[PDB]
Amino acid sequence: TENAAPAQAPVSDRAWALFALDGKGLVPDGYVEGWKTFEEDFSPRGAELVARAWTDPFRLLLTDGTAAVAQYGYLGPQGEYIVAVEDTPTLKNVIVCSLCACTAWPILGLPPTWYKSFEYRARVVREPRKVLSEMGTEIASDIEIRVYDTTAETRYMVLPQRPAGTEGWSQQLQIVTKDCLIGVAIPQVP
Amino acid sequence: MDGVHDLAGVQGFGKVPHTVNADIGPTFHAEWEHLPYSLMFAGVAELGAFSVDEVRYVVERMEPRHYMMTPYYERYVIGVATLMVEKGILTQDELESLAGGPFPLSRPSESEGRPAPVETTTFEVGQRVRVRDEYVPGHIRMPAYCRGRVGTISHRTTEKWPFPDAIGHGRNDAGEEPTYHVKFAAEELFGSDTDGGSVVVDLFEGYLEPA
Ligand SMILES: [Fe+3]
Repeated sequence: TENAAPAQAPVSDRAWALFALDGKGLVPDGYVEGWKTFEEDFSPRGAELVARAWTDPFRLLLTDGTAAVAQYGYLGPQGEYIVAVEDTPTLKNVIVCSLCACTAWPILGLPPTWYKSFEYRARVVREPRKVLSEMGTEIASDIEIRVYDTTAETRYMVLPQRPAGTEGWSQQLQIVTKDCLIGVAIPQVP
Repeated sequence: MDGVHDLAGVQGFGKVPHTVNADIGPTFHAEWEHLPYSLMFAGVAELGAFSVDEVRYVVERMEPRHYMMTPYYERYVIGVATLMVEKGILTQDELESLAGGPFPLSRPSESEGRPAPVETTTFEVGQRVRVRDEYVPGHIRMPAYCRGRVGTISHRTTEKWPFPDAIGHGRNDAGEEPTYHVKFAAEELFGSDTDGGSVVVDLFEGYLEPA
């Protein structure tokens, strides 16, 4: 039939079939298990960087993000050239990869399904205010929205504004969620 | 490549399937999902069989309907598999034998790619640039929404990388270029039909020209 899906084996079967490579000695012992790094090491670390920036005018992070991140030892795959973008009382930053899913893995963690969605990839570049609003984040009309499309090797993190009511908190500050680092959420005080 | 993957600005999609800070569950929602990335790194770092850019391009080369119906991690299973076949490391026969059924792959490339341009300009922060009004059938890291548009330099990278339009096809002539954070007004990109302020695109030097 017209426009129909190609017949395909279950994806689990196709993925494990590809893992053909192992039987040819092309995959080192413990290799994919080692990478499965993804679950434990790559982690929204980004919160630690934000809390440090908030309490240490380190806030180095905005001029040489790579150097700042390297101080914590958090450079890594898909996170080798880092730029932090600062929210201000007149500016809200948001990150996407419209072309695929590019994300600062080591400090944000692997991207979530929603960030990889065609909905986010298509819409946030053109209607970021509506997208954020739908997601539960109301950006005040007096604030400019700036969308960073991750199209090359720069990997971004948002430095969100520090909310009122957190004065004097300990680096407690690390209310900085994955969504805050991507730029779709604002840090919330309980 | 003006493929269906170039989604920025496409209209008609519904709501993003997420509300802020909602539980997104585990990193991997199935036992195979770590494989595409793991096996990509085997190919890139251990075998030296292809670049990360080739992985992006082979996914772009999925038949368009196939791309549109395939979940993210599955696209990379298909892409990495396709590269292993194209590079002569695996055969489709053995993949389908091991899978116990059909394992359709991405379509062959219709472009040999292009070299890094010899003639480019070193731009400075604050300079106005235009995105070269060029059409590239192979891999390119310029989303169509900025083609021929004018914006201002916010950043020039302090590192340089191979030109994707070359290394994405495994060519020997990708050289190295810095990239530029180019800031466009939302209205430069989408006229009156946007609710945004600005959009910053990270563009290779060879995609740009003085305004
Ligand atoms: Fe991406």
